[PDB]
Amino acid sequence: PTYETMFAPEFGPENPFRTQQMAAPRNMLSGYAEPAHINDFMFEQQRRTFATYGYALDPSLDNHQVSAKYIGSVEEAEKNQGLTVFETGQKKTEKRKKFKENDASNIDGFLGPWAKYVDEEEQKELDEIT
Amino acid sequence: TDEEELNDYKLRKRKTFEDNIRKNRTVISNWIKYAQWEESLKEIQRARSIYERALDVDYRNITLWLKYA
Amino acid sequence: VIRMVEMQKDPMEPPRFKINKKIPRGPPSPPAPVMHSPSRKMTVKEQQE
Amino acid sequence: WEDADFPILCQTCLGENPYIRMTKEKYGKECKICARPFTVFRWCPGVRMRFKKTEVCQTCSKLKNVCQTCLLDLEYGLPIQVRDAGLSFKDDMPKSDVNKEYYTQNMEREISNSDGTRPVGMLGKATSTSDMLLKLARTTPYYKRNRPHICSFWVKGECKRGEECPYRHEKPTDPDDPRYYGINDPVADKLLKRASTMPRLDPPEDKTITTLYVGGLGDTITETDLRNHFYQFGEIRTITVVQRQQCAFIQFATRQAAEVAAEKSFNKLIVNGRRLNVKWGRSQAA
RNA sequence: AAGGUAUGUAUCAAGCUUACAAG
RNA sequence: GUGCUCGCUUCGGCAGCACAUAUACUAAAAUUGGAACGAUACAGAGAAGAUUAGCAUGGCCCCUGCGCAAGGAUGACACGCAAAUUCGUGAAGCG
Ligand SMILES: [Mg+2]
Ligand SMILES: [Mg+2]
Ligand SMILES: [Zn+2]
Ligand SMILES: [Zn+2]
Ligand SMILES: [Zn+2]
Repeated sequence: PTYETMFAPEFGPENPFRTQQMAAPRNMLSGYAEPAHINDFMFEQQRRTFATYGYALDPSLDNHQVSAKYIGSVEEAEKNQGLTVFETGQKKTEKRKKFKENDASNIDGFLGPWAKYVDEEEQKELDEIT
Repeated sequence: TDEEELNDYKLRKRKTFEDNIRKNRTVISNWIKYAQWEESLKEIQRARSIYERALDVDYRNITLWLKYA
Repeated sequence: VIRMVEMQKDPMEPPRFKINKKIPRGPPSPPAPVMHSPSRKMTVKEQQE
Repeated sequence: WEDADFPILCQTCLGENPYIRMTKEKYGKECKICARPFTVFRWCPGVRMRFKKTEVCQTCSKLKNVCQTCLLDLEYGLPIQVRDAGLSFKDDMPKSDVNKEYYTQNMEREISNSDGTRPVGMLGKATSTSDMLLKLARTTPYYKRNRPHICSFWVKGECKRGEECPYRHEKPTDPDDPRYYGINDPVADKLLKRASTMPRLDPPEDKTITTLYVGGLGDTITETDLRNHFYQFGEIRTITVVQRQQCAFIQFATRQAAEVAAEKSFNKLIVNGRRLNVKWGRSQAA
């Protein structure tokens, strides 16, 4: 196999008779679906990074042929300067103090991890809808 | 209720002919009489369907082809 | 990229779906041409035989 | 009766995460049209969102080029009859239980086993598109599709879960405006929305505006392009290509054909890849 | 245990079924 | 949250380590289509006289049964199409 064979472009006016979606490559009726063998842990880490903080690195192979950015909402990534969820962060801010009873001696007073937190007109419309 | 009796007539003859073809799928008198019955309705896109699935059961008879044509 | 796992099936479940359906048999393979020898007709007398 | 490998799934149903984890059964639920046992898939789109499993089989999605769970067009993100009226052909499918129903689904599956790539009959008329549907193809979709549906016991004010009620609260739905072809309730309002856009007012005279200030020629429109786009309309009385402003001046004899040009070009005549510039001419000897 | 007290239609709820797609 | 390490200077403040993303989310439903049985009223009962044993065949009809038994009124449902013989019309070809 040679690079010049597969990298050779296609002659033509690109056939703009079709729509954008039907001219686009596929194997499955919705996009070219193909297997993969990513590391489990870094998949889960950057997944949880996006799921919490709304940014992650982008997965690709041949989008621009160079892709090294972040995605989602961009500016909050550099607000935290690219930290993760498994890191003891630079500050301990907006924490929320629970009250603990971990003796197992008092009864109806022991709340271990089950501790409920220290924090603890529409019905006219609801009756007229029902 | 003229629409009711008209669609009753049509639905009873269609139900009769569909049960007749569903009993015997080999004698082709049923398909040609049912298909020309809908041809008597004079505006159809279903008697084409009756012949075009009437040759799935037996394409080797000349009568069905020349009558559909 | 997505992660696709397969959900566990508990081995205390009956069959779930009513496998009882019958539709008539569909359109078969569309017919190959037939190509006999030239078909003869006998007489009006041996056909009478 | 049916296995699968990966679902159809328009983009608004996947959610905002490129990294989603999704689970599959082997014969899951049934299709909600044809009762066929597909392979139900489930995932989490977003962190404030319900799971949105999988609603119809792969066959009943390949019939009408429809996504897998929200039942919208895979090319646009539009309902079904919007597409079929906007392509003026319905691609019929029966209504009853057997009467031609599972018969035609079985047989159209049997003649779809080869490709698995494109819809069965829509492929020929999904090319001649992008004129009447592209004006309403809402990109950057709203994710209110994925939000979890409204709980009871906030409706009755009883919900002991407090904050951790996962579903929603304080969204009382309204019982005035909420299948597969017709008829669907918000679609009538959306076709009234497309039939009743915001044009320029039609001025009180008798069709004197046969001239029009169409411009933004740049280097895209040429003289023979616009006068052969108007020659199918009909005959000119005077053309010019005034290139100081990159504009073109055409009229019609007895206005009517150029009338539909006024209907074709309210920032709408898209040839040569440009949103053309249109405002109203004189027709006033000025 | 079946082999006998027929079955076949037309209106009227619980049993069972999903708690979904949705401007 | 936790526990451990003075690890960095106050037991307190901090730093590091170990631990790493459950849920057909509901107690609901504005809910949903509602078929079976029972009631109601009809229809009523194979084989050219009458009473009748049955066993089959066909499939878009099922029930009971562990059924490649068996029974469900022979489980039900199964009907007038004559054809070739006379004659009319029309076509193709020939003399
Ligand atoms: Mg019998
Ligand atoms: Mg028997
Ligand atoms: Zn389906
Ligand atoms: Zn969707
Ligand atoms: Zn609630």
